[PDB]
Amino acid sequence: MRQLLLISDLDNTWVGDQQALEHLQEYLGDRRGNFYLAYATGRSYHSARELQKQVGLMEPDYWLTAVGSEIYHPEGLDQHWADYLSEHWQRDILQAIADGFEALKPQSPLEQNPWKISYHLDPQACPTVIDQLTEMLKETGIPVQVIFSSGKDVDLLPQRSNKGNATQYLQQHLAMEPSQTLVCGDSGNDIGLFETSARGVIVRNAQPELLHWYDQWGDSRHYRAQSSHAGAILEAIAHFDFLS
Ligand SMILES: OC[C@H]1O[C@@](CO)(O[C@H]2O[C@H](CO)[C@@H](O)[C@H](O)[C@H]2O)[C@@H](O)[C@@H]1O
Ligand SMILES: [Mg+2]
Repeated sequence: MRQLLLISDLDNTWVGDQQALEHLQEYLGDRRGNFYLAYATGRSYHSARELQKQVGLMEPDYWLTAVGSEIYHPEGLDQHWADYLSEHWQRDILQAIADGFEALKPQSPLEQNPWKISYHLDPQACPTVIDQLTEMLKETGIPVQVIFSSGKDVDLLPQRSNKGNATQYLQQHLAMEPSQTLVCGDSGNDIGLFETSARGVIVRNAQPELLHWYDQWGDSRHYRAQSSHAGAILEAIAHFDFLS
């Protein structure tokens, strides 16, 4: 029932340029009831909440955490989403495979959750190993996704759990149309958002994976901002003429 569904990544997108963050929130703050805000981050809910205390993120309506593997309404975790991602998902098998790669190192236990298996790719390792990993995991019957961002972070998620599917779920939950949605990303863990038919903005300081993705799949609904960080969101909002 609001005119805009704003979905944005936190690190390097919304957060990063403190001044931009501040004038972005000052702008949105004056029409807060005109849009639903969702932070689609790769951080765990607890980690997202910490960042908010640190930089002062404005309170969102929903939290799409851990790359969309955990959605949080004010009331709490969306148990429907959790049960939806749980189907046909065998975390243990996938992890056994991933652990097998010498180039992959497990990320802290706190970066892990029932539907997210994260690793760090060795800086000296050849990235093509991630394609090797992807097909190896994909060839198990298990519906998996491999998210590779910033050249090091690797995330194994259910095939129906990236930020893009979380967003689509949210659009249906809110009865918000794709033309009313704006997704803001900066890295490879944001590609899912841009695979959505929602208007999107790629921040200037975007990661190579995303810039590369934009070169091959970038459509007219996708906008490459000149501004970096939160400034890109204002730029996009003005661009797609949202919140007229
Ligand atoms: O935005 C990149 C930046 O986010 C961090 C924050 O801790 O990592 C999050 O996003 C990664 C990619 O989605 C996940 O693999 C990771 O588990 C999650 O915490 C930084 O590590 C990263 O540089
Ligand atoms: Mg990102």
